[PDB]
Amino acid sequence: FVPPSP
Amino acid sequence: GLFSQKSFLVLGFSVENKCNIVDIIREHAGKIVSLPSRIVADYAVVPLLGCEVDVTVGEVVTNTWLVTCIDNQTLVDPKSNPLFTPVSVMSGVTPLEDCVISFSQCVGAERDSLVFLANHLGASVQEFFVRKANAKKGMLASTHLIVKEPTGSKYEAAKKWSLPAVNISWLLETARIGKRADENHFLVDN
Amino acid sequence: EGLFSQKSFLVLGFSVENKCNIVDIIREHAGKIVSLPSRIVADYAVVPLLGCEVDVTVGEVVTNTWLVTCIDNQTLVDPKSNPLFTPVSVMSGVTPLEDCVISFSQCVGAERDSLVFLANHLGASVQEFFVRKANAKKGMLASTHLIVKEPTGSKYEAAKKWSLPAVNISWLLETARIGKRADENHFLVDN
Repeated sequence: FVPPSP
Repeated sequence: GLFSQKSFLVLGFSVENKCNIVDIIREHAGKIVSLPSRIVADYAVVPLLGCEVDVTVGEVVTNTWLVTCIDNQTLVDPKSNPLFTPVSVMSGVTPLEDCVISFSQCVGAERDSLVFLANHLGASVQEFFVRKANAKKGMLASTHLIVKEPTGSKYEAAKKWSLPAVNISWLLETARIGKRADENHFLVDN
Repeated sequence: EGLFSQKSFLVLGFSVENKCNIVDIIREHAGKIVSLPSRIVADYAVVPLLGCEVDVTVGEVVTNTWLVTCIDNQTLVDPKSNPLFTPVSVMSGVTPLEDCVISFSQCVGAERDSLVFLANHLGASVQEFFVRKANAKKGMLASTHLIVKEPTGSKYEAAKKWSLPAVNISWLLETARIGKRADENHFLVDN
């Protein structure tokens, strides 16, 4: 699962 | 002012939203045409899916174009983004109800309108782009990734997990036809 | 085409200003206004949230909350999918929640406006934030109830931590209908 971009 | 020497019509919004849009325009030197009038307004600000416009204007634009101009302090071309003019959507259909969409490289008012379209078409939008479903975290499995350009953390995972990474135009073509558009016609690599 | 295309409307029970706003709003979305007297059965009759006397035959009696919700969401929503979209029966003359401080969560737009209207109509005090202690530096009061739709959320997890009742919207509606403060345990969100 790729985290969301800051 | 940003909108100095510009006249606007605000149509299709509720009473509260119209006031917020009206004050935003006036705070940037914009002029508001009160209908009915002899003035042909430069712009008519309408909702993303549009509304009835029975007066001749220069350009029909959306609230998304307006908010984008303020966030960048620049008079942006309404023709430079399909979300800046009314988006044609076939009503009564939810063609993406089977999809779980994650967005990448989308920021600000553009992201909010895109999330609006995806939910309006029946899709479930998640901040995370996950491999498999994890019920213990409230996350469902992902089915589509919507990105602007190749590269990026989510994009490299889309090619790695064999999940379609498509342009925004796949979401718009889906909304116009009322059927889930072919992802192969909107791949980011092409 | 337009949102209210091929739909005819009657607007009843509003003040001069509200009726004008509702009519223009309807016309801006391709809606038609029936001029009375008419033998046309209009599709809708737009009435206030607490309702009014309707003596003209229509297809469905709907509230201003349904109309604005359709416009805010740019979708023709089914009037039967939310109790606030049809006139809500409220017992007049009673303020059963006068001692309550209500905070709302997961309610947006015309839905939240109507819910705040009912709580204030029942004597309750509505505040934006969900606070434990009465504060003079901000001018707030302590919270007593949280009205949520589903579990999870910032305000919900704090409600279980502070032993404060987190209740459904139906708790507010049942209270307004009976005129007595309803039992919170019958409308908990965990159940």
